[PDB]
Parts: sequence; structure tokens; C-alpha cells
Amino acid sequence: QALLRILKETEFKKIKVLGSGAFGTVYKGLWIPEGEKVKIPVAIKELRESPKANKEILDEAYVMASVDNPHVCRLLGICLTSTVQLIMQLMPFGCLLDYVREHKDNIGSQYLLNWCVQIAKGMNYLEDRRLVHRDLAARNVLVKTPQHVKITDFGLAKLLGVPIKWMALESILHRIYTHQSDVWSYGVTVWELMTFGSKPYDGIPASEISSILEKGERLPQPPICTIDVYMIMRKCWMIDADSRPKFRELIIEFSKMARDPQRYLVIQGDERMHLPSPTDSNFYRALMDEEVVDADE
Amino acid sequence: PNQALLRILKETEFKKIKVLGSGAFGTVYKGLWIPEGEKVKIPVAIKELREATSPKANKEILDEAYVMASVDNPHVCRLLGICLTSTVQLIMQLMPFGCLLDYVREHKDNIGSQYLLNWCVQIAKGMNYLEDRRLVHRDLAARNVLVKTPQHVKITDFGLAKLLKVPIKWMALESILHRIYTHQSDVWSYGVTVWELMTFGSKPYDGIPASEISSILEKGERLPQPPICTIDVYMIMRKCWMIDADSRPKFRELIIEFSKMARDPQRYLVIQGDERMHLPSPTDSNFYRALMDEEDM
Ligand SMILES: Nc1ncnc2c1ncn2[C@@H]1O[C@H](COP(=O)(O)OP(=O)(O)NP(=O)(O)O)[C@@H](O)[C@H]1O
Ligand SMILES: Nc1ncnc2c1ncn2[C@@H]1O[C@H](COP(=O)(O)OP(=O)(O)NP(=O)(O)O)[C@@H](O)[C@H]1O
Ligand SMILES: [Mg+2]
Ligand SMILES: [Mg+2]
Repeated sequence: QALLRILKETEFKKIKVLGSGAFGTVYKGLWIPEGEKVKIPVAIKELRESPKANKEILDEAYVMASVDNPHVCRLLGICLTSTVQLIMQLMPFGCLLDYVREHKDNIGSQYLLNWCVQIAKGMNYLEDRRLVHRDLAARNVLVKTPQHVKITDFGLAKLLGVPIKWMALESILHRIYTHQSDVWSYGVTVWELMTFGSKPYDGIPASEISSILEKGERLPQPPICTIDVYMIMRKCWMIDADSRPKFRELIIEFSKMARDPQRYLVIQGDERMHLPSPTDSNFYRALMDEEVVDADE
Repeated sequence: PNQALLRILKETEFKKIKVLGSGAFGTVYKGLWIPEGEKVKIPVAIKELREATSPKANKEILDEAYVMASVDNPHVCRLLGICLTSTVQLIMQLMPFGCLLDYVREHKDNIGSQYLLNWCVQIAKGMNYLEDRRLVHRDLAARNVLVKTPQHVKITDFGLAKLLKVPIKWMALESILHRIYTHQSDVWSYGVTVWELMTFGSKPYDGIPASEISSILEKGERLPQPPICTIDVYMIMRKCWMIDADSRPKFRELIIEFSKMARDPQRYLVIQGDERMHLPSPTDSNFYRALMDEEDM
């Protein structure tokens, strides 16, 4: 358990709020290693408040610390003295939802498909680990670089004790969460990416959602999407959980699509939106990502 | 040499935000890189050469920059980018910890034997790589080893001397006399660098004018045995300073001897409180790597 660093309060300082969610508040922070003059940027999430002892929180944290996948953010450190404060790598680019909105209509097919693949890969790994996210959404995918994204905030929901618009029918009705429910959330997440960050079911009250789903109503096909892409989303949204795609199936399908991106997504000016040149990619990795499917030309 | 390795930056791409220091070749700044079209500001190190350059002169500078950009080793810093402004600027990775010489001075009686020997091994590994590549540093010194993390150091400023007062006190006698530079002369410099670390940052030949160094060297005078250094350690250093270049140790040999010593560090360096001193720990190392050092090492 060298995986999880236990931090003293003196060791770090919250500098500014980056945002807040159902489970807590996230701050840009600095870590000051004892006996050193350096200040290292970090992200701190101070959890919203009942049930659990410090030992139990620690046990859960160890699990969070133990994940090892390029597309999943690993918990790095924890401070338990007052609030539970979780320390993680700070992502300057922020979350994927913010990124897509910011770059609306100016993101390539190659990027969109590759992100779908990456999100699937991280989710599949979580499935391998018998970890259910319970809160997947675009806001919960973090942009390490525009070419590399990572799932975040998994299992917070379990530790602390509501995203209805992202929830699977069964989750809403019976509060049951499973890998297959995560698949429903993935479908919504994909919809967000494809629409450049639109709010799902905008103007529809949370209470209505179950009733509309039961009627067989689903989120609309995004204009950029070919039917094949939309079909994948609809499948994630089937009422019977078992019928939905597996994350491993999803990795395969998106990857295939990624090979001929222009065929599956229709974007004006797509030809000009290709993935970074090797020179640019090498540079990004060196500065930000020391730790991708491509068109078959 | 792979051109994709060196990125050419527009002046508008980056900004200088602080002066880190100055050397014979140039001035080094902390900088921010703003990727075109993005919000983010990414910390970088910029070195701006002292002289203004002709466009003709720069082409030589560029060919050298490509080589500098080609170095691929965990113990050598790789040139990341260049801007051929009126005055040429090199962009590399920022190291918040700074140079090793400053670090040893700052932690002067508080550094353990395990760290010192490990640094020696690491510097040797980086130099061996350069030697393999038929590259001669010409300006090796403790000032020119950067601390990525306390557990990880990298050689820097490779190739600058070639593009460009000389650093007399780190120079082998043949280099002072005839301006002959070789891997074996690099070995001499390595010995001085080891001496700097072992003395926790002492100035070599302090109180002796640089103009008279060759004269003492011909007389057989050498840097004194450091208080913490055992005879076996001092002998390696002395060996680096033989008049006959071919008498000097090979970098490959140095890695082995230092590695062996590192295995039983308290045998080879005798330090007051060495029993007390922090020794790098897996929990600490993981945390540092996740925050600052994701490179294969
Ligand atoms: N590691 C990080 N680096 C940079 N920004 C982060 C990081 N983690 C989270 N954020 C941002 O912090 C803000 C708050 O995140 P969070 O508190 O998790 O709420 P949320 O995920 O948006 N909603 P929720 O589903 O309720 O958790 C969001 O803008 C995130 O994008
Ligand atoms: N990549 C870096 N990150 C942080 N500091 C750096 C970096 N590179 C250089 N520095 C610091 O910048 C300052 C200037 O270094 P430099 O200009 O190379 O002179 P020098 O190394 O002291 N002497 P010399 O290199 O022989 O001319 C030194 O304090 C270095 O430690
Ligand atoms: Mg979140
Ligand atoms: Mg230097």
C-alpha cells in the first residue's frame, strides 16, 4: 500500500475552487513537500459529508489508489484530519464536457471517435476491477491532453452516498447500479460529445425522465452522427440491461469507426481537423503526458 | 535525425514569466506555453542565447538543435523546441527543483549516502548514453545536472558549448591547453562534479585564479579528498583526473563502481547522522512520480 500517500495538513494548501459537484468541492492546490522549497500544483477534492469510520474511508481510498490504466485517474493521496480531502493530479485542460463546448463545431471526427474509444477502455478496466462508476458523464472525463482523456470520480458515489439524466432506467426506478447501467451512462456521455456539449433532455424535468424512457423516447440523433453511431447510443439505452453493449464491444466498434472517421461522422471542415502531427504530438507528450487510433490512409 | 523530434515555435506561442538564472551561454527563464487555440498555460523552461544571431548562423544552430532534440535517455534532458527569433530561444522541460548543485547546498548536511551515490550512478548513465551517441558535452558540472525529483536527476545543457569565459575549473588539462574535447575530457568533468556533490556544493579550487589552474594541474595538484569520502570513492575521482586521457575511467566502468557502492552506501561514504537521513521510499516515490515524473526510468 505504497500506492496511497497520507498527507499532513501542513503539506498542502487549497488555492482556488475549480468547481463543485454532488459529492464535493474541487480546488486547485499546491503540495509543499516537507523540507523542500518547491510548490507543486495538485487537485484537491474536499468531500461533502455520516455512515463511515476513518478506517473504512481509508480502505475505499486504497482501492481508488490501486487503479492502473492510462484512461483512468488514480487517487494519489488523502488527508483525513477534518474533512476527507483527496489529492489527485491537476488537469489544466479540465473536463471533457467543458472542452467540447469550448471547441464546439471545431473538433474533428478523429478526436470524437478516439475519445469514445478511450472512455470505453477506462470503463472496461473498471469493469475488470469490479468497480462500478455510478456517475459517468462528460463532466467526469478529464482531458490530460486533447489527444488523451481519462475517466474520473468513480466510486465516490459509493463512498459518500443525483444525475438522473445520465442514469439507467433501473437505477432511477430501483436504485440498482451495475456495469450495464454504466453502459447507459456511457451512451449519454457519447451523446454529449457528439452534440458538442448539449444538455440532455434539456427542458425536461428530472421526474419526467423515467416516464419518457418507458414510453420509448430517447435522446435525439445528433446532426453530425451517421446512423451507425446513433445506433450504438440507442443500444446503450435499451430497457433490458443484458441487451446493452459490453464495454469491450464498444471499444471494438468505435475503434473500427476510428479507422475511417469521415465515413461515420459528418463534420463541415473535417478534413482540416486531423490529429496532431508527430511533431506536435511529441511536444505535447514531453510537456504534459510522459505516461491512438488513426485513419487508415 | 528525426525532425519530428524538434518543434518550431512561433513567438506568439510562449511568454517569459521569471528569470531563473544566467550562464556563459545564455539566460534561462520560466515560461508559459499557450497552445494555439487553447485556454491553458503550460509551464516551460526557455533558454535565450546571449548573442543575437544571423539567419545563416542559425541554420548551424538548427542542425545542432535537431541532434539535441534527438537525445533519448532518462538521465539526459532533451531539447523540446526552438524559436529562431532575432535572438534564438530553446524550450525544454521546466524543473522546479532546479540544479543539483543548488539542491546539495540547500540540503547540505541533511543528505544521505544513498542519495549521493545514486546521483553519481545516474549522471554516469546519462554521460554513457552521450558517449554512445558520439556526443561530447564539454560543460558537465553539478550546475548542469537538473533535479527532476530528489530520486531522479538529469544531465542538461548538452551541446551548448559547441554552438557557442570557459569553465576552467571543470576542464581537463588538454582542454585548457589545446581546446581538445573528448569523452575522456568529459570524464574529467564528471570527477569534478562528483567532488562537488561529495562536498555538498563547495567551489572547486576556491581561492585559486582560473588563469593559474593549468599550472597547478601540471604540478600534479588535485581537488582534496572530501570529508565524507572513503578512499575507494576518492580514488575513482582521482582516476578521472589522470593526465593521460586514456588512463581515465570509462563512463561504463563508473556506472558499475558507483552502482556497487550504492548497494552498500554506508560503507563508502561516512556521514554524520546517515542513520537518521531520509531514504527514498516507495510511497514517496510513487507520489513524486505521479505528480512530477511519469517518464520510463
Ligand atoms: N483533477 C482535476 N483537475 C482539474 N479539474 C478538475 C479535476 N477534477 C475535477 N475537476 C473539475 O472540478 C470541477 C468540479 O468537479 P466535481 O466536483 O467532480 O463535479 P462534477 O463532476 O462536475 N459533478 P458530479 O457528477 O456531481 O461530481 C469540475 O469542473 C471538474 O472539471
Ligand atoms: N530546465 C530548467 N528548469 C529549471 N531551471 C533550469 C532549467 N535549466 C536551467 N535552469 C537553471 O537556469 C539557470 C541558468 O543556467 P545556465 O544558463 O545554463 O547557466 P549555468 O548552468 O549555471 N552555467 P553554464 O550552464 O555552465 O553556463 C541555472 O540556475 C539553472 O539551474
Ligand atoms: Mg466529478
Ligand atoms: Mg547550464
